[PDB]
Amino acid sequence: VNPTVFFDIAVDGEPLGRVSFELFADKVPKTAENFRALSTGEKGFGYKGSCFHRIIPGFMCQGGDFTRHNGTGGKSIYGEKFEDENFILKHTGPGILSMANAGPNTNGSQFFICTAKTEWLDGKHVVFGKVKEGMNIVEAMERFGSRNGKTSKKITIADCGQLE
Amino acid sequence: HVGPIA
Repeated sequence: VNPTVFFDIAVDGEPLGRVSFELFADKVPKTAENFRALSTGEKGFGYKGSCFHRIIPGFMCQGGDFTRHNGTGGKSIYGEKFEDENFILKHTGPGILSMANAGPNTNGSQFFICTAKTEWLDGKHVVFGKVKEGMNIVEAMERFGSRNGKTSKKITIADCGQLE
Repeated sequence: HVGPIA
């Protein structure tokens, strides 16, 4: 079955809620596993404690870099980077979970949660998941974003893990 | 620097 993970969001201590996602199996057997093992924190590193450094209202919330906390660090479970899995799935609408990168073959640990249809991203970004529930917690992390993506407060992944 | 643009 297709995995389901979650994040327990906080906003500077004060907990917000939970956002769970349905990773994809048959579509992305190597990309979903990456995000799974990290959502868990399955190796002494993963998204546990990391944050959303770049949030842009109406577009997306970005996070994943547990290393430098800016948009340079992070790393997959295969050292640091890995090829573009495939581009079979497209940025159809809000909740779409997709891999953040720096061009082709640069997938680390960084990802973004779309909060609108981001079609221009298709082909450029590997889509590998979607928010299951808590898309309300996501739409609440936006009141803390900006034009450039700077967090108006401090949105944290107070916890995360796999339920199925 | 990593990240999608608007």
